Amino acid sequence: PVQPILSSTGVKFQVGDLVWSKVGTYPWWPCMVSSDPQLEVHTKINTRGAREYHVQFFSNQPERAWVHEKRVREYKGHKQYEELLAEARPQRERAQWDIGIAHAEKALKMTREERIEQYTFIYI
Repeated sequence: PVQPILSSTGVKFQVGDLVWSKVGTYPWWPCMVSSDPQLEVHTKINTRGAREYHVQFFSNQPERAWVHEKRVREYKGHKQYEELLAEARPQRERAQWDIGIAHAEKALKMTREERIEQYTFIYI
């Protein structure tokens, strides 16, 4: 542990699109592109000029994050995970990933419009 402070583009995805997202130390997670409830945007540009996407996790958890374009890939099927692991977990986390994959595979059978109506997060 060393304190770092001691030293001191086209839109590819729309709301409802199925994606793979890499957030923190989580593995590639099945997600849906959605609009941020506060910002009312699904995509934005960094102070460095890079594109970012707001994604909601397929899980039993209401997980959401603003992910960099390099960590957002198209979801074509659950077997695509092996390709993502080739490019490069707790029991409770593996169970929520399996629940995620189960619903993402169901969402692939639906249209983008249908995915929004069934899986968009409830905000209060």
